[PDB]
Amino acid sequence: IQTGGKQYRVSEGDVIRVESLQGEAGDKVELKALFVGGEQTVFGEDAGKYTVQAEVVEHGRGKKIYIRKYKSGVQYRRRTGHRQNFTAIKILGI
Amino acid sequence: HDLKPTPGSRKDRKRVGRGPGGTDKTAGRGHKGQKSRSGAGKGAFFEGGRSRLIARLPKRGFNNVGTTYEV
Amino acid sequence: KHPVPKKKTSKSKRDMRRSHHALTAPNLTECPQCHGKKLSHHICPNCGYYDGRQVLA
Amino acid sequence: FRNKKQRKQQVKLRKPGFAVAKYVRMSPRKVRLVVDVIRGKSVQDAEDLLRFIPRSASEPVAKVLNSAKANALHNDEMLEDRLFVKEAYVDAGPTLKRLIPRARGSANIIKKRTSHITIIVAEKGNK
Amino acid sequence: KTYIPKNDEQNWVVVDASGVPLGRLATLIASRIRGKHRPDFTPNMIQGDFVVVINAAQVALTGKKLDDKVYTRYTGYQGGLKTETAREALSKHPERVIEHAVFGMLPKGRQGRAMHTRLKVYAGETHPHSAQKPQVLKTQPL
Amino acid sequence: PRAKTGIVRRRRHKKVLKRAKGFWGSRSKQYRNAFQTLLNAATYEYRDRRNKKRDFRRLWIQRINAGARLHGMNYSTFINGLKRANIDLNRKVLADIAAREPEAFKALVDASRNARQ
RNA sequence: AAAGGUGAAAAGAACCCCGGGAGGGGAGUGAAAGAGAACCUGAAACCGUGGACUUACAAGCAGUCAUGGCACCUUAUGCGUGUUAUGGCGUGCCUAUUGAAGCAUGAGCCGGCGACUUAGACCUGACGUGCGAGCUUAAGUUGAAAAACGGAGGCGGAGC
RNA sequence: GCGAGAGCUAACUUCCGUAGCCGAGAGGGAAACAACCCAGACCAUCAGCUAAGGUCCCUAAAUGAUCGCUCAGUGGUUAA
RNA sequence: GUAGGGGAGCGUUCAGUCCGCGGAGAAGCCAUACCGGAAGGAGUGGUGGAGCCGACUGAAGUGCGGAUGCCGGCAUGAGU
Ligand SMILES: [Mg+2]
Ligand SMILES: [Mg+2]
Ligand SMILES: [Mg+2]
Ligand SMILES: [Mg+2]
Ligand SMILES: [Mg+2]
Ligand SMILES: [Mg+2]
Ligand SMILES: [Mg+2]
Ligand SMILES: [Mg+2]
Ligand SMILES: [Mg+2]
Ligand SMILES: [Mg+2]
Ligand SMILES: [Mg+2]
Ligand SMILES: [Mg+2]
Ligand SMILES: [Mg+2]
Ligand SMILES: [Mg+2]
Ligand SMILES: [Mg+2]
Ligand SMILES: [Mg+2]
Ligand SMILES: [Mg+2]
Ligand SMILES: [Mg+2]
Ligand SMILES: [Mg+2]
Ligand SMILES: [Mg+2]
Ligand SMILES: [Mg+2]
Ligand SMILES: [Mg+2]
Ligand SMILES: [Mg+2]
Ligand SMILES: [Mg+2]
Ligand SMILES: [Mg+2]
Ligand SMILES: [Mg+2]
Ligand SMILES: [Mg+2]
Ligand SMILES: [Mg+2]
Ligand SMILES: [Mg+2]
Ligand SMILES: [Mg+2]
Ligand SMILES: [Mg+2]
Ligand SMILES: [Mg+2]
Repeated sequence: IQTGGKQYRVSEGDVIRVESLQGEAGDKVELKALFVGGEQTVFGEDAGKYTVQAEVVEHGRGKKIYIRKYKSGVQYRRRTGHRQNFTAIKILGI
Repeated sequence: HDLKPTPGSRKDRKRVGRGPGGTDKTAGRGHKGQKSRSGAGKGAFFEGGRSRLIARLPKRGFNNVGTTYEV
Repeated sequence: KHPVPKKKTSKSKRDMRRSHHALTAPNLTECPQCHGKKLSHHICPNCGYYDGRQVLA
Repeated sequence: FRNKKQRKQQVKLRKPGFAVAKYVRMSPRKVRLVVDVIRGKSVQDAEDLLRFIPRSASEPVAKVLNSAKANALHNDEMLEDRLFVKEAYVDAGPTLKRLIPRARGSANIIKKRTSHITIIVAEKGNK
Repeated sequence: KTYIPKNDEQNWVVVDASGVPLGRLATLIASRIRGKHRPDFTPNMIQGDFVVVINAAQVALTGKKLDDKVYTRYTGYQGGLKTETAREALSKHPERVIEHAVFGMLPKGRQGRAMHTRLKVYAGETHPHSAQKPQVLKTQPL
Repeated sequence: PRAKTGIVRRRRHKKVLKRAKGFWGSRSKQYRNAFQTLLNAATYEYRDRRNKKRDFRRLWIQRINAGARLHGMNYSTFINGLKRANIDLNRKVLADIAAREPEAFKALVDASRNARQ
């Protein structure tokens, strides 16, 4: 159920933020499974045929974080800001 | 108030010290030295302790003014 | 010679030191006659009554 | 209401059960020591306990409990036979600094702490 | 995201230490105690099972060790560092060998200490915890 | 013209002291110790970001090892037969399967072993 | 040496209350007494009252990061906020150094003051500009809620 | 570390040469540990493969497989 | 990434100028989970009582944790 690195595990019908997928307010993106999000269970190429669909939900500048670094005795103190851009996705699994 | 200054026609000075940003500590000067010192006089022809090229060399001739001719 | 303290002490310890300095409350009773309040085994100070009268009102 | 100014116009501050020993010549912590026994107790109790606590700061403290009871009964129309010590505390005054000479040439700043002793009396009922 | 569980159960067993090397039973039990065999395993919870050891009297120690195996208990006091052979401690009070072993094999912070308690140590074939219905664990490497 | 600090310093300082809370003693209350405490705190934040990336990985791992062993498999052998049948699952997911989804872990096991021999 | 501030105006608080007092609680004045004469704001260290969550088998540069608990809901019901238990992890800062947690220097804490500047119509460069084989004034003069005049000298022009 | 000198084929020794490293270098390893072995950190991730180095428990990972050795706790500090 | 050179900027005052606010309330202060890559800067709520934000440009006594720094206040040691 993977998507730009991270695998995921969905049941049916939910949100999941991933990263900068293309399109805007309501495209229609689809991915090929590695695993059954529930019943009977099947895995791998035996389950790529079984796939999921998932409609877009939103574009996102996530929660703030800072990037600070320090090394003693040098005066090395670094201060930067950072937000990781994500996309919100509605699960519509086959 | 309309106006504006020519791009690059006024450079903002250097105020040394002030942060690690920045020119931390020292102020360009490094660590110790005779150079480190709030004090005049060094100066510019003072090589070494020593004796200088400047005074190591033959004094040739003298100095006459003369009539110099306009081209 | 001349021992001093090494480091300033904290609000925390310091107030753990004080943990006992807490005053104990005079355990009092009301004095069968004049009716103020007497200390057990002493004279009820208002009237002067230990069983009849002594020090005076 | 609307304006802060309007609220200022309309209401006024009433202080219910409160009185203040200001600028009293005694160190905070000492005086607290008396006062820790008054707090939250049947206000008359406080008048009694404060007759048999043998510390020096018994008396200014009691003086302020009659003031409170006074202000509470009169100025605030309260109920003597159910009045009590809702609050009690003390904080620092402007502490009074003078020099003491010492061995050899040295000198010393010796501080005569003052106290803002303060009690708030109130009505205590369970239901 | 990942699944942090809730500590129901409280599960009990009987390790029979009769004729087993110390270190081995030591790690078997240390592990059952720590919890590591619980796929819902969790590092700030003491999920682990309760271990009842019988016959700590009849443990196996490989020679010549019990005539070589020192135990050093320092006492604060000069000339404290007292000694004890493994056979000494074994005839004396054997559950304090087994205890001693299992206890080096469990974390030395607030947790581990507290975990110690999940150890019930005996000798012969008798325990008073028949009310805790312990599941007779075995001796394997799985 | 002269320009006192006037205001700026109190500003900087408060900034720190508002970062600086929950901190035990002086740390949360005096500037210098505060800002300071935060220098070190910086070190700990950075490293521990990547670090937690390690730690979680560890956690997932031990849970899977468990799982395997719960039947008769080693972690290494399970995961290897789950590389062999090419069942390219994240291991975070594998933990999830393992501890929240029983019979599924069962099957994935039987698979790995099959592909192993 | 440090010393400054009630209010628009003294209208400066008659008068009742606890106390010898000091001080306060009313009242009354005022727009405000959240200005009452220790009288503009009232930061921080620092001392206290109350409340939340916690803390008496525990080993600690006091943080971090992960999870559970409990609490709260005015940029705030989720990426939450406060607090906490358990875990992993973790050698204050500065300066000085071959090398600092260092048992090496400095410092009790918090405020506020505290240090790379100015001058010369000097030198030499980078950016820019205006005129450009040409470029330029100084002292002064006059006017001056403004500036203009001022070639005396300066720099370029040819080297050896 | 390799080359030599002064030393006592002493030194966390000193004076040259030479490579790398720290200095000005975090990250994993060597329990701990400027120099050593792996490796040069532009931010984010609850994603995957490896290096040195590891895989009984503490502490991630084979209490692995087969042919052996030592029984001395050698391993876990020296010699004629 | 240390000494160092370079690049772009954040904030403070005074000043010229414009946008403009303010007793239905200015600055300053106090709380907070918003925004900016960072210096920083906004929203609202409580304080206060008469002044001030913003843009562009100019000039600086222009940004402090250290100097056994200076002034002042308040802590420790101690109810000793
Ligand atoms: Mg360090
Ligand atoms: Mg610079
Ligand atoms: Mg220096
Ligand atoms: Mg030097
Ligand atoms: Mg009125
Ligand atoms: Mg004398
Ligand atoms: Mg990694
Ligand atoms: Mg009076
Ligand atoms: Mg409390
Ligand atoms: Mg214990
Ligand atoms: Mg406890
Ligand atoms: Mg410094
Ligand atoms: Mg030295
Ligand atoms: Mg020390
Ligand atoms: Mg020191
Ligand atoms: Mg020295
Ligand atoms: Mg030019
Ligand atoms: Mg030397
Ligand atoms: Mg150096
Ligand atoms: Mg390193
Ligand atoms: Mg290292
Ligand atoms: Mg290490
Ligand atoms: Mg070394
Ligand atoms: Mg290898
Ligand atoms: Mg393991
Ligand atoms: Mg202006
Ligand atoms: Mg102003
Ligand atoms: Mg200072
Ligand atoms: Mg000293
Ligand atoms: Mg005493
Ligand atoms: Mg003493
Ligand atoms: Mg004594």
